[PDB]
Amino acid sequence: SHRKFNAPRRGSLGFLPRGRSHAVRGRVRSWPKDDASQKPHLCAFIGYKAGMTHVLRDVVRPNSRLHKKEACEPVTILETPPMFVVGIIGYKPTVEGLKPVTTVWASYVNEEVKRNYYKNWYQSKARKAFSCLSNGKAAEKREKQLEELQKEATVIRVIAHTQSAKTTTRGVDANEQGAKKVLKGNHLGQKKAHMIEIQINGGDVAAKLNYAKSILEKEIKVADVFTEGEQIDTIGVGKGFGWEGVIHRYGTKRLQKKTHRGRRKVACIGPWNPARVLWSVARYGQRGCHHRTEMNKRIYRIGAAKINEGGSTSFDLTKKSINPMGGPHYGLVKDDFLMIKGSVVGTVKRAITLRKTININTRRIATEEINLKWIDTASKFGHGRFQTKEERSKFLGKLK
Amino acid sequence: AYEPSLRILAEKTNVKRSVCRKCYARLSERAQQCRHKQCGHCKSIRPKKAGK
Amino acid sequence: FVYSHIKHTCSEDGRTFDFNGFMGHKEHKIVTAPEGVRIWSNESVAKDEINIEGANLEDVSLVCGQIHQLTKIKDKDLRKFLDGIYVQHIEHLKEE
Amino acid sequence: PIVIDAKGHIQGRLAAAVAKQLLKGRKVVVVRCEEIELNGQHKFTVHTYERFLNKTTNSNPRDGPFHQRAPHEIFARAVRGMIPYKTHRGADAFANLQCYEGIPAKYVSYKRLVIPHALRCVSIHTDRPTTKLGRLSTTMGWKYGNVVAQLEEQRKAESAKYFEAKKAAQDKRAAAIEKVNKQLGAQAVKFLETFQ
RNA sequence: GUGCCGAAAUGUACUAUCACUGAUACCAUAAAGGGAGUCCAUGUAU
RNA sequence: GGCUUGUGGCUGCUAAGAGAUCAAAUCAACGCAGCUUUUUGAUUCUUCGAUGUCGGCUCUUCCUAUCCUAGUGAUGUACAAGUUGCUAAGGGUCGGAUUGUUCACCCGUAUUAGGGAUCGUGAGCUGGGUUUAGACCGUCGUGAGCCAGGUUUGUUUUAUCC
RNA sequence: AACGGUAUGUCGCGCAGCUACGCCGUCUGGGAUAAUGGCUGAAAGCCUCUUAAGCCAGAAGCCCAUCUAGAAAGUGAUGCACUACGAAUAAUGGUAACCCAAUGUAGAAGACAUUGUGUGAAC
Repeated sequence: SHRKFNAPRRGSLGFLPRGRSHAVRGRVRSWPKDDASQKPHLCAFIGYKAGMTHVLRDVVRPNSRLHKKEACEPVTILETPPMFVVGIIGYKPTVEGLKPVTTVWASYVNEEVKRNYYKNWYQSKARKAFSCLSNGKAAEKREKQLEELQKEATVIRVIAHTQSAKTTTRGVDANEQGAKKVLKGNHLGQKKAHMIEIQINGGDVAAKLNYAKSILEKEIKVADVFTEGEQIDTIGVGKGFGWEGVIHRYGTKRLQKKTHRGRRKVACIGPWNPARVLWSVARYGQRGCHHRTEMNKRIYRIGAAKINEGGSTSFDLTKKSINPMGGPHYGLVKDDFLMIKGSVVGTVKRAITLRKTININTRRIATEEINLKWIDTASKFGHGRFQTKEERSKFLGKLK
Repeated sequence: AYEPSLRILAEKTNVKRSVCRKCYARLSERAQQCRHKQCGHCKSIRPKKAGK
Repeated sequence: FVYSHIKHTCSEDGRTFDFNGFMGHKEHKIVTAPEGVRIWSNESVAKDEINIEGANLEDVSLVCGQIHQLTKIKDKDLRKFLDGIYVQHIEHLKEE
Repeated sequence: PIVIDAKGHIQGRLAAAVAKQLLKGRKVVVVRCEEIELNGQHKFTVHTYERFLNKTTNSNPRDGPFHQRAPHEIFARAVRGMIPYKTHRGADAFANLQCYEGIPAKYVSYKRLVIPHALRCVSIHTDRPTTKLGRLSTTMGWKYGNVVAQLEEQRKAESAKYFEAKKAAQDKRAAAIEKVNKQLGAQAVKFLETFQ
């Protein structure tokens, strides 16, 4: 043909434009269609990406070559602290789209939520936001608005934010009433909370306003949203790399070595007519920091965090904590966690929003037996010889 | 063995039909025209052949 | 059911109908009727047979045509491999 | 400010009437843009729109003609062709238009005119097929077609309760007007009704 | 030339037409050859 | 590049027979009517105060007159492998030996189509070929010199403007 | 000697970082069509997928579902701040932001993100 040879297209056309996303967390596009009936049951939940190990699973697949054999599998580990419900929204259906019918708020609001409505907290003397404390306006107002949500709004979503949690300053010894208290940050830094909104897929609408009002001003944990064996979609922003050449960005073949003005380029931008560069053509620009979803990530185990028996499995009868000895770029993980199979989008420290998958697998890998023999807790700097500190003294008890 | 009587049901639909010789398309065994617009409802039709 | 040698299994309660093992394939083919048109079989007296009946001729005879088109074999000559579910009679339910 | 119940009408026939009276310098809402109905079978109307989807700018789609799938901006595009919209007089005139799928809560109160020579009875023959704009849009991907029908039901219930009250007013008005005919006279009643 | 863009009858009277189709000289292309599509129609037989 | 389509390519109408028998499963003469601008001609409208001329390398998009994949009908369709018609251009269509090659031709594999975009693409490359000045051979010419006859050495500039 | 310079030193091993020759995901059902196959059924007392009305089944194709960007589509929720039926048409001042100071979850410059009395930075 005219091309002179046939070879697939370089790079996907559906993930344009390849530019930066300014979202700090995974913005959810579309929630699963409500089954209707059943129970409302929350869907999405935020977890921070803590790090990564591998695990030695023992496999049970009938009619395959790995029947009753061991299989090493990489595992990301998202830390998930239990997050706090605050608000509640309706959404009326209209000809234009879904449009909102007012948010109700809780009785008080924690000052982690007040951070969101300032860029300069440290300057602010008044710090007056959410002054819904006045008794006459707030109490009367909610029962008016909660009536309007029964009338109009079909879809109902629950506003909720991450617990930054509280502490005592420096050398004051903690657990004492005279001491002034203050917000501890995350493993990142931040005290300002990640507010989301979470669709409740429970039938009747009216039924939802029992559940979403029962859940209001109470912390949610992970164990009553997801369950072990669930396929989960991980939504987040990927890993920023700045500007990039045409060769590395789109994965093209670089030119001959003999080229004047260098070879790290696509040679023909285009033909004479049309007299114009096309959108389709590969080109120099941003790489990474792209918002992405990824489908069908299994969760192997769910955590809790003095016994510290979470790291260890049924076998061995030795208790090992999940954090690898020495902790890189993160923190210990003294919270609920999720051993997700394989990769998850974004760097360490990033807020990933999890989500239940939109439609169901029929693949047998989806409904497999999980059974972990044994997990790595060696250090990542760089080659790790000892799984635990306990091993150390026994292996080399006398030092200096 | 097939059952002798029960050929006559199956051979009505499959075997005993007429066919165009431009469309190649299936028709009822007594038929003058071709239903399809392409080929201009060509009016030439043969019976379907008896291979063994 | 017109066949030779591989035998055809069926399953029905009232409004619906199922396939297995036609021309040797394990896959199940299922047909759903409209409302007010009863599919039923009984293998004592009828033996390798299905009964469709109902009020409206448009909805009844649709289903008998719709059942027929599930059984069509491809990449094989239908003159030799003649096999399926063919319409035998077109009688009344209770002739008075 | 006119309002037009555009159920029953033809797309181009209404648009030719509407686009002329925009240029005369008059504000004109139309409503029920989805129940405007084109000539042709459903097959034929879809194939016309599938040709329109192909028409994109090759260098890049973003500068390409936009393909509005909602009935209220399919009709607005058909009117925009018939006005000199690039000029200042046309752009002022085109801003005065309004289309709505389902008559909204603003314009329920207004009296709704129906321009008679653009009706599909008068312009198409009998025994030739026609399709709605809503039917076509849903096929072409409009996702709010289902939502509009729900809204119509709620409205047309409330429009029925208006008329049952409005009967009761006008019936006792006629019984009141029965009395006043005797008070004026026998010959005065003739002058009002017949004109002498 | 007279639906609207576009100034001027979607004029009156009378016949044809369903086709992802047709639409005004020079002019911006289409033929040989087919059709129980529809309307009009010539000669015969029953 | 344009107009034109002889030539090249592709397709109808008709059948005189091949096809055991039998014109129309599949081929198709002698004829007749078209389409195409992917061949080469014909012409001289544009460009001689210059649109950088062949092939390969690299990347994009488009057309269908479809080889494969999706779905269907015919048969000289038992099975399998085939021959053939229709809808379909979303995806796929390749590693090498010699040759400057386009093309061709062999070895090998996952079964295997052909085209367009200034014969896409030189301020993107390369410069093997073609086409200067050096030089050699062969035929021709008294000679200077000549030769779609062969061979070898031979400079590929500029973006910072819209 | 120790500990260093110079030959942009040579060889050996080498966290971090990036990277592939490594590792994980690519699930999944609609709607209307193109060819074509059917049902009922006239025209044509028979017969016909419609060459008529009506109905069904139907492509890796087209449009949805999913995923990427997104209100100069100059929009919206929440916090603070200054004049009328309906249906058919072979019918009824003081806040606030930004500078500035770090940091990195990131970066050519801008921007984005986080903190700014707190183990934030330096040790």
